Amino acid sequence: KIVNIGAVLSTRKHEQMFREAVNQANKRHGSWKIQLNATSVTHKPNAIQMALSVCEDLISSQVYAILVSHPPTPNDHFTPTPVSYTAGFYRIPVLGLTTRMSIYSDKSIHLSFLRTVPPYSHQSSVWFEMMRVYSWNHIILLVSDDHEGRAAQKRLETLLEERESKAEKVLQFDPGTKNVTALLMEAKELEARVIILSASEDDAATVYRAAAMLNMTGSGYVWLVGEREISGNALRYAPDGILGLQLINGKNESAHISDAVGVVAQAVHELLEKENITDPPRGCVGNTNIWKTGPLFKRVLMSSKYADGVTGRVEFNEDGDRKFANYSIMNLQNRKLVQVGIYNGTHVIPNDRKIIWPGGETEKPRGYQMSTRLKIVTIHQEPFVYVKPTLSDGTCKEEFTVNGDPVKKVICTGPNDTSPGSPRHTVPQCCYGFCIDLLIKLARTMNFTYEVHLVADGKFGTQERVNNSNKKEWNGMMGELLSGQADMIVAPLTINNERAQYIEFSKPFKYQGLTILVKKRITGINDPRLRNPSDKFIYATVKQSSVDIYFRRQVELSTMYRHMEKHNYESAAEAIQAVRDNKLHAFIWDSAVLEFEASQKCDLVTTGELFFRSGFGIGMRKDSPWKQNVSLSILKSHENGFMEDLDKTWVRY
Amino acid sequence: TVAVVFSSSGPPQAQFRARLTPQSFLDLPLEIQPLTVGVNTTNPSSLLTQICGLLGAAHVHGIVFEDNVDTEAVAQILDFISSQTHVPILSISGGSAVVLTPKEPGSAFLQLGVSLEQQLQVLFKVLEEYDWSAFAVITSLHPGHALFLEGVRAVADASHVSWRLLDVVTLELGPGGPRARTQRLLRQLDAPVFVAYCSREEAEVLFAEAAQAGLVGPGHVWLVPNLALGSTDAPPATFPVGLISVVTESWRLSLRQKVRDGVAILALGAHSYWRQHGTLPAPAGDCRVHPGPVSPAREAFYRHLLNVTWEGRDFSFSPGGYLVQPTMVVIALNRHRLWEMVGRWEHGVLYMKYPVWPRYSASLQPVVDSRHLTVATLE
Ligand SMILES: *[C@@H]1O[C@H](CO)[C@@H](O[C@@H]2O[C@H](CO)[C@@H](O)[C@H](O)[C@H]2NC(C)=O)[C@H](O)[C@H]1NC(C)=O
Ligand SMILES: *[C@@H]1O[C@H](CO)[C@@H](O[C@@H]2O[C@H](CO)[C@@H](O)[C@H](O)[C@H]2NC(C)=O)[C@H](O)[C@H]1NC(C)=O
Ligand SMILES: *[C@@H]1O[C@H](CO)[C@@H](O[C@@H]2O[C@H](CO)[C@@H](O)[C@H](O)[C@H]2NC(C)=O)[C@H](O)[C@H]1NC(C)=O
Repeated sequence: KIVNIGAVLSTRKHEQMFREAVNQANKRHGSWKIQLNATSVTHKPNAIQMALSVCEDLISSQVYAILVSHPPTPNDHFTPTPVSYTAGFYRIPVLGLTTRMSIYSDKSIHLSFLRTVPPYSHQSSVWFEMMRVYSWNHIILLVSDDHEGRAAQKRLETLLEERESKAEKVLQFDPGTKNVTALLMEAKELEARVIILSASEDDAATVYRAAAMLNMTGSGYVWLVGEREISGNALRYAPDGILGLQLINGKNESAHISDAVGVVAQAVHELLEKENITDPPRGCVGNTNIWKTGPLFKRVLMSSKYADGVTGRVEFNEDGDRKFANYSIMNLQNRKLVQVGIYNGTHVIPNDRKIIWPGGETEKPRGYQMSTRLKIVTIHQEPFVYVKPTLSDGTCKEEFTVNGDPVKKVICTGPNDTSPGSPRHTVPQCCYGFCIDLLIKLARTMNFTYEVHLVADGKFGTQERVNNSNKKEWNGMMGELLSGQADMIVAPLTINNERAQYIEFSKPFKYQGLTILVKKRITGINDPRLRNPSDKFIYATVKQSSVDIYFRRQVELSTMYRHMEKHNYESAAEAIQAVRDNKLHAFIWDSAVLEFEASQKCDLVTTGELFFRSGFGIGMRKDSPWKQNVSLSILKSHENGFMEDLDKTWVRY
Repeated sequence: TVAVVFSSSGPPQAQFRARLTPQSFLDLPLEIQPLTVGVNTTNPSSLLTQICGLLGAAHVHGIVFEDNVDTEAVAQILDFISSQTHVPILSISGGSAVVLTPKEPGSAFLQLGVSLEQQLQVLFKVLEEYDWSAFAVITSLHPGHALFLEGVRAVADASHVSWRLLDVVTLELGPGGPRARTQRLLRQLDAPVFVAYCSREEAEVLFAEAAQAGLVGPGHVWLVPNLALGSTDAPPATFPVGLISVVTESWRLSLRQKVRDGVAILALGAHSYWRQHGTLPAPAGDCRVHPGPVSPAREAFYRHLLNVTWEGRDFSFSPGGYLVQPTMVVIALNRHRLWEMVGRWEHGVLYMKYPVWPRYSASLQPVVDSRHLTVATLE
């Protein structure tokens, strides 16, 4: 009826604290049934030697549980790991009090472990709550690449996709590195006014100083971080205001030992009542077995109710944390932290204080930082967008259209390089045509300044399976749009199922189908010459196109596309030349381009009627404000007839 | 120089010492002289002392491990050793040869096995050749269940075929407790194909319960990963014939073959190395002192060690301490209560010993049953 517990600490007086606590436990609970002993040893620097000494001390006593805290030494990870591992091999439970690393939360590596303080991870949940209270919707995520960072982020997108609004671009940078200017330069283009951070204490000053250098710390943008970056900031690199948080009894190491001793003393009676009390004793040579009922002991210990709140009621979560806790919100003004609000279990309660933001404006700033500049991408296209070299001066020739008007032109950067063989060179050129006129009409309709730059690789865009990987990756202009380079596309884009999942194309402005070119008895849907292939009448088309997917969604036309994939061009002009050259027999895509080309370049004809129906339309990233108004206005323009008028100027000649 | 250790097999250990007594195999392109160590029992203090004292006694460069009766929770100690003394190790077999996903940051463990995702893709590849598609997923309350369920859910949504999934069930599989809640629930199921992931004792208890409540007849099929099945050389009782699992290659080989393979791996690494730098990497070893920030020379050595070849196989290690592009074999329980090969897997294509799945009656005589009509034709 003598139960022994152990503990590893560093404060020589804290052993007296444990002795007083167990004396109080004996004086409070128990009645001539069981008495409880105690003993503890001080930490030693040599980690392996500490493990050997601890296991020998366990050999010298019949211990049941181990309790450890944070020694003042900065080598934080060194202290908990050896005793934890040497305990795992026996399944003897261990409870930590002042270690908040995240790697110990994975039950796979540490078999039995319980933390009495919530880890750094749930800062994400309280951050979500703080976002809820202050009506902030779009958040940029700036996290490091460490294991704690990925765990914290993962919890964050789980609790955010609970609302399914999704987060903006998440940026990952390597730990222990400087000159992080590139990441912030990339972030600066995007539109956001709330930024969130979580990283090492030393890296905090580094990432902080660049913000001051790049003046991102001005008004509008607002900061908020966890306690990890609170301390090192004021140390050597002055802050500019940050919302934060801390725990009530952080680093006290006095209440926690009392609470843990109380809970274990409460648990031992229930364990003795279980009618299967198998004594461990200290077999360190030959006793290669697990203390037979450790799993049940851990299961009932995790279920232990709060013994006595005293400083605070303590329970245990399913993963092994303490649910239903509280936090104190602090602000950074004039280099003196002040409490401003108190966290409840779920909600947050402000308490008669004044909040200050870095700009100096007393009122709560409005987020979402609405923008006015827009990026646009376009591709080479025969009847819609002409691209021509600029003149020697820097602009290009300002000619005059026949019908008493000038053809409008815009300056377009472009890559100036064709095919993957040619390296990137770049040169500013000028672009003009149908779609450019449609765009400049929008410039008259509302207020925004376009900066047109052409596509990278000249492919319209498809979905491709990454070679030996888990997830498929987009390619081409659609991929560039989805990445975040631009926010609109004005090009002859076909609408199809594969695109409608992500980008919402609205209100088609010109209907078109599919035709086939021959040089001058073929049926587009099904003909004996084309359904059954031979050495003659070779069918081919431009690779990485919508027609590729459309033919990939067939059965015997699937075999047609299979033998068609053996041949592929990289541009329409090559096919147009080959049709005259008679090297290529057949060519298949959108009706309007081929019709205009046949009208202009004679001696070529299209065979068969349209066997398909679709529409061209602009495309935007999902949940973008511009969509409703652009769709509303395009219909009014179409009803007026300017779109009809432009046609005779550019389709019928 | 390199050292080797043997563990937990008495009468075999005599043959182990006899095979250690040779000067060398005289094949490896190196002049390293091995050394052997033998530990009576597997215990923390014993292993700690016998490893670091031996390491610091005679200035060695690398060490390789050898397995035991396959009791769990042993790889963590070696991982801590690698973290502390910054010396590369290598496991070859046994329970220690199980993937330990979130390894220590600065360590280099290099335990060969199969990650759970790779260990799982093969069951889906073999479940499509016959196209049963039932998916009654049974998981116990085990530490590794969270990753398993997430992986299977992720794979189900990005696969080739529809893969209709019936349901998912988790149950308490403790050594003692009231069975009724799980027993009534388990019989409330209907699916021709089961996949289950659990431990050895959990396997025993679940399989006995299922046999009790009539789910072990000729109509159903069980799939389990490599975490189960324990010894791989001792067939336990209560196992219904027809269990399917996937294990890595060289399982039927000898311990001498495995240790020779490890020696060859390290020797070929060194052989590729000396050409780059001119000499063997400096041996860093100190049990007591424990110095060492990030060292570029040993890091470059570890980098150069990751890709090897020859001996009719491959060992390409990922950043995770596990090999990729693996070669494993499908295993099953024969009609005479004995393990036998079923199917190979080489470079993303799958094979099979039989064109149809036999299934067995109570006696040795199988039931041809209805359907599965045999149809012939010619070109
Ligand atoms: C309670 O634990 C203490 C440990 O501090 C026991 O005291 C002995 O302490 C010496 C070193 O100071 C150890 O070498 C002995 O092994 C300890 N004794 C035992 C039995 O382990 C004390 O004896 C314990 N008392 C009870 C009733 O358990
Ligand atoms: C769509 O366009 C209409 C054009 O009238 C916008 O309505 C104006 O919106 C601005 C601010 O958004 C207000 O200052 C004006 O008073 C509104 N005009 C009228 C007549 O009420 C509308 O806001 C636009 N919406 C989107 C999502 O772009
Ligand atoms: C394994 O991969 C590494 C890649 O680093 C190869 O090692 C290097 O290969 C480069 C190729 O130019 C050589 O120049 C270096 O001298 C090698 N060492 C370094 C710096 O890594 C290694 O060769 C590959 N495996 C094989 C087949 O040797």
